[PDB]
Formats: sequence, structure tokens, C-alpha cells
Amino acid sequence: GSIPGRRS
Amino acid sequence: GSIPGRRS
Amino acid sequence: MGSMERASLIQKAKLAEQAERYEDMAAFMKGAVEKGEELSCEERNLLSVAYKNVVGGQRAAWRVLSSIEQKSNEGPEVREYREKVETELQGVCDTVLGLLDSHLIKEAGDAESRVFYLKMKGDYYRYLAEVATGDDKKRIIDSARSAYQEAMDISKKEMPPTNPIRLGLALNFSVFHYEIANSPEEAISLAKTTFDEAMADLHTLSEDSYKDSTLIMQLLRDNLTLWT
Amino acid sequence: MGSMERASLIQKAKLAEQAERYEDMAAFMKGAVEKGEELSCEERNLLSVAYKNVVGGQRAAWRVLSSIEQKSNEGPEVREYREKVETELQGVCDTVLGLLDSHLIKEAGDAESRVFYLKMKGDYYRYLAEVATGDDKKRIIDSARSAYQEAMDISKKEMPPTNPIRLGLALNFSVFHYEIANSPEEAISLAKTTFDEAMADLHTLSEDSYKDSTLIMQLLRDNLTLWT
Ligand SMILES: *Cc1ccc(S(=O)(=O)N2CC(OC)C2)cc1
Ligand SMILES: *Cc1ccc(S(=O)(=O)N2CC(OC)C2)cc1
Ligand SMILES: [Cl-]
Ligand SMILES: [Cl-]
Ligand SMILES: [Cl-]
Ligand SMILES: [Cl-]
Ligand SMILES: [Mg+2]
Ligand SMILES: [Mg+2]
Repeated sequence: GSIPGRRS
Repeated sequence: GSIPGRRS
Repeated sequence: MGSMERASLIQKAKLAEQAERYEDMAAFMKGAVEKGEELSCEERNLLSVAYKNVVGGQRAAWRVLSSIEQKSNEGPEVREYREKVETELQGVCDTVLGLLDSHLIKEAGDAESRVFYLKMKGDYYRYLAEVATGDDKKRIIDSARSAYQEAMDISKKEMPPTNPIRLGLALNFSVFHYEIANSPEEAISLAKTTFDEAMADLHTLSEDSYKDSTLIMQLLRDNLTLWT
Repeated sequence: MGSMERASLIQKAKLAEQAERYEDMAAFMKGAVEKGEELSCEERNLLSVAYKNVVGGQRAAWRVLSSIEQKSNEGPEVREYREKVETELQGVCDTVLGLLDSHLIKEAGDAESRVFYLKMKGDYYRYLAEVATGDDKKRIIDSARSAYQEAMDISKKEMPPTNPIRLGLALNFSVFHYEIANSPEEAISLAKTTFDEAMADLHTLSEDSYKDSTLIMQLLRDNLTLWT
């Protein structure tokens, strides 16, 4: 798993 | 709630 | 999508559903409809699923933005972006209604196909009604009501009380009554009578048809629980 | 989006995130970047979140279609539609890389901003590498590696071991090693050393910074559990 990074 | 209707 | 084969559009629409690429799926099914041939039962479902997903995402976004907009009324950016989403939503609804009018409905001679398209017509006018505010809101509401009512008349003459499309039509028409027409008592009465008449007809069904009908019957009960 | 104010683009990008309208959010942030001013910490996060969502949905669809395509190789529609999705994915990656190259990276003088953009550059070359098959796959992989490595060098010189961007960079670079570079041992070593050095630095942090760092530390541990 990479950083989801889909919510700020 | 109406028919979800979003999966066939 | 004039240069792609009808069968390829249908096959790619099924792939887009699997990839959850609903905007693609709708464009494929729009191309398939515009080939001018009538749609099979399965193809109608693909068309409906594709646009229900696209407009469903637009409606959810519109509601988020409209709620922020109303809270701000307790610069112009919030209204501008709500208007932008709203304009795209109305464009998708107009696109579907144009497909139904040219020429899906007039060539639908069987009750199953004609009721299906008229249910769709009611739904997408209902979605227009959800965002309508001006001189045409009442006419939009009546267009929804008229489409639903003609579908109801045919379905009661031509389909058994347990038919999934008949049940889904009644469910959505009752949501129309409750949410759009400010007629909660009509909404409750339609849902109750629809549920009770389906219940009395379940004994005629196979196990698979029984599963299909009771699933939509449960949606009717969920609303009745919420409304009463 | 040349006729819209920078501040309005930023405000509408936040609204689009709330509406889960990620394609809109990316177009707004692309317009904001193209105003030519550097981005704040928060604005960089908006840019990254917008495109991570858009490309994330494309990657998931590509993987669904590529899996169907490979099963069919155990008409041309499946390959054609995979190629279509793949082409759109590469277009989004090229768009982001073009923003980083014109001119986000060259104007990023602080370590926090420069590492952030170089991490982005590694990520979007990595996404290109995931679908690359031909003469440029090796060069694409090396472009990812080079971007990640420069970001690593700066972050180790300039940021504490617990810095969330430093941690996220190392996490993604380790995924690159495992999934793209066929170097699982390098992937495991980077994740272990990154986790251990962050652990030893947690005592310096406030409760809020402690929460931020341990969250990404857990992602490193999850991968190590999966890899060892
Ligand atoms: C509006 C609506 C009613 C029923 C369904 S369904 O039960 O999922 N189904 C599709 C099939 O069509 C014949 C019956 C979906 C939508
Ligand atoms: C690649 C990446 C690393 C860390 C994060 S975060 O912890 O959610 N965060 C955003 C903020 O930037 C300074 C730190 C997100 C993505
Ligand atoms: Cl043909
Ligand atoms: Cl706007
Ligand atoms: Cl300005
Ligand atoms: Cl295609
Ligand atoms: Mg006919
Ligand atoms: Mg600078």
C-alpha cells in the first residue's frame, strides 16, 4: 500500500 | 429511498 | 459513437460497469440507442444503470453544494459552482429524456418495455424537479407525474402485482409523491397497497422470482417505516 | 481557467472535494497552478489530493480491464477499451508532470515544497510505469527512481525522520522498489530503516504531530507485515 492521499 | 438501480 | 458496432458498444458498456466507469458506460449505451434498434431487457437495464449512476453522483454533489449554499445564507463561488453542477445534471437528464423521446418510447409496444421507459421518463423529470425553482417547476413536476401515471396504468393492466418493474415503478412514484409533490398521504397509500397486493401474489412465484420481488417489497416497507 | 480568480479556483477546489467531484477539483487546481504563483502547504495538498483521486480511479479501472484482458488470452473490444482507459490515465499523468515541470519544481526553494513536488514526480512516473510495456518502460522507471532519490536526498538532509512528507515519500519509494523495480529487499530495508528512525524521533513531537507521524508509520508496518 502506497499513501492513499485521497483526503485532505 | 428510491430504487438504487445502480448495479445490473 | 457512430463508427462503433452496436454489439461492441454493448460489450464495452458491460466492461465499463465492471470498471465502475459509469460516464463511459452511459456514452456507450447512448451510442447503442442511437443505432435506432429497440433494446432488449438486458440492454434497457444497462442503459438505466449507466445513467442512474451518472446522475446519482451529480445529485449527491448538488445536495452537498446546495446545503453549503443555504448555510452561507443564514462571495459568489458557492452559488456559481452549485449552478455549474446543476447545469451538468440538467444536461444529463435532458439527454436521457431526448433518448426516450427519440425514439425509445414510441417504438416500445410491449408493456414491459413501455413501462420501463415511462418509469425512466418519470425518474429523470423527477431529478429535474429536485433542482427546479422557477417558472417551469410546476410543469416539470406535472411531466414527472404524467409519465409515472401512464406507466402505472399500463403496469396494472398488463403485469402481475409482483413484477419487479411494476414494484420499482410504484416505489419511485411514491417517493415522487412524498418528496416532490408534497403528498405524503398519497405516497403512503401507494406504498401500502403496492406492498399488500404483491404479498398476496408471492405464492405464484418461483424461488428466484420470489427473491427478486421481496427485495423491492422491502424497499417499500423501509419507506413506510420512515414515513409512518 | 484563465478568467477565474486564483482565490476562487482554490475555494472551488475545496468545494469540489466536499462534493467528491475530483475531476472538477483537479481542473480548478490546474488553473490555480497556471496562475504562476507558488503554492502554499495547503494548496499543494489540494493539488495532490485532486489528482491522486482522479488517477486512482483510472488505475483501478485499468486493473479491472487488464485482468479481463489477460483472462481472455488464456474480439478486440476488451483491448480497445483498456487502451482507451490507459490513454486517459497517461494523459492525466503527463498533465501533472507538465505542471511540475512548468514550473512548480524549479521555483520550489524550500525543502518542504521541493520534496513534495519531487515525491509527486516520482508517483506519477510510477503510475506511467505501471502500464508501460515498450521501449520507454525502462526510461520511465528510471525517471521515477531519479525523482524519488533526489527527494530522499533532500528530505534526509533537511527534514526530521518523523516529518509526514518524508515518511510518505519513503513509503511510496519502497512501494516503487517492491512493485516496479523488482527489488523487494530494497523495499523492505527502506521501510524498516524509515520506521525505526521515525520511532526513535517520536519523543520530540507534540501529541498532534505524534498522531500524524504514527499514522504513516503504521502504513510502513502494514507493508512490512505483507512483505516479510
Ligand atoms: C426501476 C427498477 C425496478 C426494478 C429493478 S430490478 O429488480 O433490479 N430488475 C431489472 C430487471 O428488469 C426486468 C428487474 C431495477 C430498476
Ligand atoms: C505523500 C503524502 C505524505 C503525507 C501526507 S499527510 O500526512 O496526510 N500530510 C499532508 C501534509 O502535508 C504537509 C502532511 C500526504 C501525502
Ligand atoms: Cl452494424
Ligand atoms: Cl464554477
Ligand atoms: Cl487576480
Ligand atoms: Cl473503446
Ligand atoms: Mg416495437
Ligand atoms: Mg521559490
